[PDB]
Amino acid sequence: MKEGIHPKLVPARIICGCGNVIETYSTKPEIYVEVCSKCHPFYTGQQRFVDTEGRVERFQRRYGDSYRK
Amino acid sequence: MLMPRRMKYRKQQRGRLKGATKGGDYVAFGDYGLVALEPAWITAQQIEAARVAMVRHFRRGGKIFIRIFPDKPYTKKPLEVRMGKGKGNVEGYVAVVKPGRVMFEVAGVTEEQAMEALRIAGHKLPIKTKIVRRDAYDEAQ
Amino acid sequence: PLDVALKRKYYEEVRPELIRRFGYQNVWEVPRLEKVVINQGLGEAKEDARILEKAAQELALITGQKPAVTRAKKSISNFKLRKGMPIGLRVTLRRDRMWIFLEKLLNVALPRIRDFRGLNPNSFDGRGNYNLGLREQLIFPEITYDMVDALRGMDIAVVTTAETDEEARALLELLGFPFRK
Amino acid sequence: ASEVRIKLLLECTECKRRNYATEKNKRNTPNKLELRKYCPWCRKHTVHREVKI
Amino acid sequence: RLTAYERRKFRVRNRIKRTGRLRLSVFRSLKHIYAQIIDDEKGVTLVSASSLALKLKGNKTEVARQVGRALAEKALALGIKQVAFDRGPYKYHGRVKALAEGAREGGLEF
Amino acid sequence: GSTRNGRDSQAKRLGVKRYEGQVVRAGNILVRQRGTRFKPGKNVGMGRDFTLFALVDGVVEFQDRGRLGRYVHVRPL
RNA sequence: CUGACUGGGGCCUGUAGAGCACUGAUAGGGCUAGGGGGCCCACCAGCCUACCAAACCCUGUCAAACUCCGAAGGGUCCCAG
RNA sequence: CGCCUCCUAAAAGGUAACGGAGGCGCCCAAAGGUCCCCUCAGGCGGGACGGAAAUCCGCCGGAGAGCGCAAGGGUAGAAGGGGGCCUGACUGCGAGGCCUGCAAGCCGAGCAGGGGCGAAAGCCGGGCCUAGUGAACCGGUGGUCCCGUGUGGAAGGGCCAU
RNA sequence: UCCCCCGUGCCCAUAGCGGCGUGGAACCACCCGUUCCCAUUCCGAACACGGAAGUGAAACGCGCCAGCGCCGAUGGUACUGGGCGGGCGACCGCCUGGGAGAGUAGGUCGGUGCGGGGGA
Ligand SMILES: [Mg+2]
Ligand SMILES: [Mg+2]
Ligand SMILES: [Mg+2]
Ligand SMILES: [Mg+2]
Ligand SMILES: [Mg+2]
Ligand SMILES: [Mg+2]
Ligand SMILES: [Mg+2]
Ligand SMILES: [Mg+2]
Ligand SMILES: [Mg+2]
Ligand SMILES: [Mg+2]
Ligand SMILES: [Mg+2]
Ligand SMILES: [Mg+2]
Ligand SMILES: [Mg+2]
Ligand SMILES: [Mg+2]
Ligand SMILES: [Mg+2]
Ligand SMILES: [Mg+2]
Ligand SMILES: [Mg+2]
Ligand SMILES: [Mg+2]
Ligand SMILES: [Mg+2]
Ligand SMILES: [Mg+2]
Ligand SMILES: [Mg+2]
Ligand SMILES: [Mg+2]
Ligand SMILES: [Mg+2]
Ligand SMILES: [Mg+2]
Ligand SMILES: [Mg+2]
Ligand SMILES: [Mg+2]
Ligand SMILES: [Mg+2]
Ligand SMILES: [Mg+2]
Ligand SMILES: [Mg+2]
Ligand SMILES: [Mg+2]
Ligand SMILES: [Mg+2]
Ligand SMILES: [Mg+2]
Ligand SMILES: [Mg+2]
Ligand SMILES: [Mg+2]
Ligand SMILES: [Mg+2]
Ligand SMILES: [Mg+2]
Ligand SMILES: [Mg+2]
Ligand SMILES: [Mg+2]
Ligand SMILES: [Mg+2]
Ligand SMILES: [Mg+2]
Ligand SMILES: [Mg+2]
Ligand SMILES: [Mg+2]
Ligand SMILES: [Mg+2]
Ligand SMILES: [Mg+2]
Ligand SMILES: [Mg+2]
Ligand SMILES: [Mg+2]
Ligand SMILES: [Mg+2]
Ligand SMILES: [Mg+2]
Ligand SMILES: [Mg+2]
Ligand SMILES: [Mg+2]
Ligand SMILES: [Mg+2]
Ligand SMILES: [Mg+2]
Ligand SMILES: [Mg+2]
Ligand SMILES: [Mg+2]
Ligand SMILES: [Mg+2]
Ligand SMILES: [Mg+2]
Ligand SMILES: [Mg+2]
Ligand SMILES: [Mg+2]
Ligand SMILES: [Mg+2]
Ligand SMILES: [Mg+2]
Ligand SMILES: [Mg+2]
Ligand SMILES: [Mg+2]
Ligand SMILES: [Mg+2]
Ligand SMILES: [Mg+2]
Ligand SMILES: [Mg+2]
Ligand SMILES: [Mg+2]
Ligand SMILES: [Mg+2]
Ligand SMILES: [Mg+2]
Ligand SMILES: [Mg+2]
Ligand SMILES: [Mg+2]
Ligand SMILES: [Mg+2]
Ligand SMILES: [Mg+2]
Ligand SMILES: [Mg+2]
Ligand SMILES: [Mg+2]
Ligand SMILES: [Mg+2]
Ligand SMILES: [Mg+2]
Ligand SMILES: [Mg+2]
Ligand SMILES: [Mg+2]
Ligand SMILES: [Mg+2]
Ligand SMILES: [Mg+2]
Ligand SMILES: [Mg+2]
Ligand SMILES: [Mg+2]
Ligand SMILES: [Mg+2]
Ligand SMILES: [Mg+2]
Ligand SMILES: [Mg+2]
Ligand SMILES: [Mg+2]
Ligand SMILES: [Mg+2]
Ligand SMILES: [Mg+2]
Ligand SMILES: [Mg+2]
Ligand SMILES: [Mg+2]
Ligand SMILES: [Mg+2]
Ligand SMILES: [Mg+2]
Ligand SMILES: [Mg+2]
Ligand SMILES: [Mg+2]
Ligand SMILES: [Mg+2]
Ligand SMILES: [Mg+2]
Ligand SMILES: [Mg+2]
Ligand SMILES: [Mg+2]
Ligand SMILES: [Zn+2]
Ligand SMILES: [Zn+2]
Repeated sequence: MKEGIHPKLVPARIICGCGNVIETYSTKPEIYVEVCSKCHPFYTGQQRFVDTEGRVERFQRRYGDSYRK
Repeated sequence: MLMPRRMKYRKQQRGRLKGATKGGDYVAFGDYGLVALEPAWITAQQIEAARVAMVRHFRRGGKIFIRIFPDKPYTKKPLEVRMGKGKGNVEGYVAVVKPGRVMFEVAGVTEEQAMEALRIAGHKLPIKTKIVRRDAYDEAQ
Repeated sequence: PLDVALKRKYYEEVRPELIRRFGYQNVWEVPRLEKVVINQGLGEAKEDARILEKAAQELALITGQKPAVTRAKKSISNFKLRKGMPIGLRVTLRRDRMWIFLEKLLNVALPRIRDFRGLNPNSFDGRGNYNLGLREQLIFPEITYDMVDALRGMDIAVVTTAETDEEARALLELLGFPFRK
Repeated sequence: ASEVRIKLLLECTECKRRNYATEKNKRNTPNKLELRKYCPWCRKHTVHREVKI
Repeated sequence: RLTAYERRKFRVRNRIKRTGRLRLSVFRSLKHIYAQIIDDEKGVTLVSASSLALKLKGNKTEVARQVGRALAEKALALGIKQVAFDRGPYKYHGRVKALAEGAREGGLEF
Repeated sequence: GSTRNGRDSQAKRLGVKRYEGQVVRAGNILVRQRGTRFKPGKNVGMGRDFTLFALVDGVVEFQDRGRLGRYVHVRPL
């Protein structure tokens, strides 16, 4: 590389919210991030976050069976 | 009626009518043909009159293939002006046609019909004509 | 050369799995990363404030490498383009730096993408290369809210020695590129 | 040559003689020309300057 | 469809042949470096020298220089003095420069 | 009625001035041309307007090298 | 003795003719972006056209200012009558 | 109404008409010299804002792009594109030719002086080329120091440049 | 003097595109590195240096195949120098000498010079 135009890369630890620490390289030695691949829903199996719904609708109301036959 | 949609030049020098046709001498699409026996500039109007008469003979039916095209612009000086002051205005378009050329073909029609339409068409053209039918000689070209 | 986790992962985990999966007869036939070429189509700096030294800075923080300028091949009316105008950046990452970039793209950047539902399965070149676009540079661990004047995305070309898409999906997937379908 | 593309002489700065006539555009090149030229008088190259024709 | 290398080679070689001198052409492989002085009028090589042929050693640059020297010596032995340097697709630098400089010490005129 | 045409330029008397086998002296113009229809060959110069001319006394010879173009040489006497 | 003219030999040329590879023109068909129109719809997509029709392809052509070709001749130099 | 390019023009040159079509009367301090490097248009596929077309990646793609402006010829084995150093956009000449009624117009190796670029071979006396122009007379300005009406000056002129 | 390779030319596509096969001892390349010389409008991709673990995957070389590309008769004709006729014309014919283009048959997956390095 040409001298004097490039930000030096040094060993660098990125600290995610799941409490993961990544040993990589950056122009900054230590980084805090809110999320990473280790804890991200799309990555992590299929963590169905807040909606483990099973839809739930629409047949599935069931309040109830009390109308006569 | 037939004229170029566009051209590189508005007026063409006149040129000559020597020789037999360069190509276009064998039947190539239909069954019967009208071939030119003598050279001429065939005008767009003359062509259109041949065509119209042919469809008129068929009433409904047949296919007419027109094989000559009027791309030569024809120039004429305004009436009564003297010689000079530049070339005349384009007044129409012609197809240069030499002896041997198949100018028109017909298909999809009886023999007596193809003969007659081509004859009537012939009467619209300012040259002598020959009707022909497709041969093996045509097919081998 | 640097020991970087992803580089190692390639030699150790990915090389073999690939040879298994396609039965290569020669070590050089197995798919390699050639180059990652990052581009900023920009041109919001055409006349305006062609101080996109701010972006060149941002890009150089992300890659550890200073981009070079791209200028218009021809003049363009409707986009307002005088020929020779500075309208983009491009940084060609190779070797160690390419790996480091990807390492963090894969670990950190892509995760931070809004409503991320996986990389596009169909963005495959058809000769075994892959392309994907970002909308913002706040995706990278190095660029904080504090430092940015305005949201700008980028184009990422990842170039591979594989002859076919089918092989490239494999290399890129094994390496850890998350695909939606 | 035009009102803006003018003619001009170049002068040996050492011997003060005008040795070359040439032209320039004064909108694109408002500063007086300076060029190294051979001075036939001083018999060597000399910086020459635009001087009014 | 030519390559930068094929164009570059042509572009320099054409300019050299135009002067009509004997052409000192240099080939530089990853390991070796060869040189022939060619008469393009006759399409004939007159004198040769190679690291490969001289079974030479180690540092590529030093080797280059040696083949340069070797070239000159067989050359003046044949009456050749003047010649034009064909750097081919190679920048005039490094091994090639070294080859040139040696042929120069050896008394070859260019 | 008039014409917007009417003009043309002087003819330039271009073409080959000395054909193969012809004896020439140094400086003799051999070809007058626009661009390089013939290229300078052995003992032949090219002026700024592509004019081919003899560099030495000798005899003219033409050469057709296919995709390489056509060439005028002067072979010494 | 160099001349007109002629014999041999080299070099130069882009016409006649022809061709369509370029620039343009061109009938018909095929294939097929783009519109017109008709089903079906405004949840945005579909479907069908004996309609006009781009590029491309095939058959068949056209040109002073087109040429992938290309004569007969012509010009010029050398030897000779 | 002069000049350039094409056609007419009959395959050397030349060739008319109030014949068919277009252009010039500028420009560039780099758009010039040299060294080094680079190669196009267009098609398909891929890519945030981004579209027929901005920038990026891939494959095909000999030249259909570029070359300041008309046209033609030429041209990537560069005349095109980028950069470094530069002013040869020289001064004194000039073998030999092209063209040609004259006068003009054009090309030009080479020697000398002092330079530029290059390691060198070498290239450079403007510009890929063909238009962008105007004889003489009269006069202006800078230089030269050649003439100076008995003599020394001066007036005024010659000469070189413009 | 034959065979392979490395340079460098000549003929200027019968030499090209595409498909298939083949070669690493030698040579060539890719290759391993980027301290050093040198270098990227960013990038050791290129250019450049120092190397020698690997591989002929890419490139290159050498073979094979006629789908494309390219080359291409013979015959006949167009046209024509010269010499003659005919037609009121547009135009048309004869003699002598020359003779295409298209197309058909067919050919082609190069030939060869110089010098190096290796083998018989
Ligand atoms: Mg007439
Ligand atoms: Mg009439
Ligand atoms: Mg008329
Ligand atoms: Mg008239
Ligand atoms: Mg008229
Ligand atoms: Mg009429
Ligand atoms: Mg006809
Ligand atoms: Mg009649
Ligand atoms: Mg035919
Ligand atoms: Mg895909
Ligand atoms: Mg690939
Ligand atoms: Mg951030
Ligand atoms: Mg001057
Ligand atoms: Mg008028
Ligand atoms: Mg006229
Ligand atoms: Mg004239
Ligand atoms: Mg004239
Ligand atoms: Mg003319
Ligand atoms: Mg000629
Ligand atoms: Mg010159
Ligand atoms: Mg020039
Ligand atoms: Mg010959
Ligand atoms: Mg010769
Ligand atoms: Mg006699
Ligand atoms: Mg004589
Ligand atoms: Mg005579
Ligand atoms: Mg004779
Ligand atoms: Mg004709
Ligand atoms: Mg055509
Ligand atoms: Mg055809
Ligand atoms: Mg005609
Ligand atoms: Mg013509
Ligand atoms: Mg013609
Ligand atoms: Mg003759
Ligand atoms: Mg002759
Ligand atoms: Mg005699
Ligand atoms: Mg004038
Ligand atoms: Mg003429
Ligand atoms: Mg002519
Ligand atoms: Mg002529
Ligand atoms: Mg003639
Ligand atoms: Mg003449
Ligand atoms: Mg008039
Ligand atoms: Mg005018
Ligand atoms: Mg510059
Ligand atoms: Mg230039
Ligand atoms: Mg420069
Ligand atoms: Mg492109
Ligand atoms: Mg696209
Ligand atoms: Mg988009
Ligand atoms: Mg786009
Ligand atoms: Mg062009
Ligand atoms: Mg213009
Ligand atoms: Mg200096
Ligand atoms: Mg003279
Ligand atoms: Mg004269
Ligand atoms: Mg010098
Ligand atoms: Mg000198
Ligand atoms: Mg120097
Ligand atoms: Mg000179
Ligand atoms: Mg220029
Ligand atoms: Mg000019
Ligand atoms: Mg002049
Ligand atoms: Mg007077
Ligand atoms: Mg007067
Ligand atoms: Mg006076
Ligand atoms: Mg006195
Ligand atoms: Mg005195
Ligand atoms: Mg007195
Ligand atoms: Mg006194
Ligand atoms: Mg006195
Ligand atoms: Mg005094
Ligand atoms: Mg005085
Ligand atoms: Mg005075
Ligand atoms: Mg004077
Ligand atoms: Mg070889
Ligand atoms: Mg060879
Ligand atoms: Mg030879
Ligand atoms: Mg193998
Ligand atoms: Mg192979
Ligand atoms: Mg090996
Ligand atoms: Mg082995
Ligand atoms: Mg270092
Ligand atoms: Mg060291
Ligand atoms: Mg490397
Ligand atoms: Mg190693
Ligand atoms: Mg291989
Ligand atoms: Mg190579
Ligand atoms: Mg043929
Ligand atoms: Mg024959
Ligand atoms: Mg005959
Ligand atoms: Mg006759
Ligand atoms: Mg005959
Ligand atoms: Mg012919
Ligand atoms: Mg033939
Ligand atoms: Mg065979
Ligand atoms: Mg072949
Ligand atoms: Mg050999
Ligand atoms: Zn995490
Ligand atoms: Zn001076």
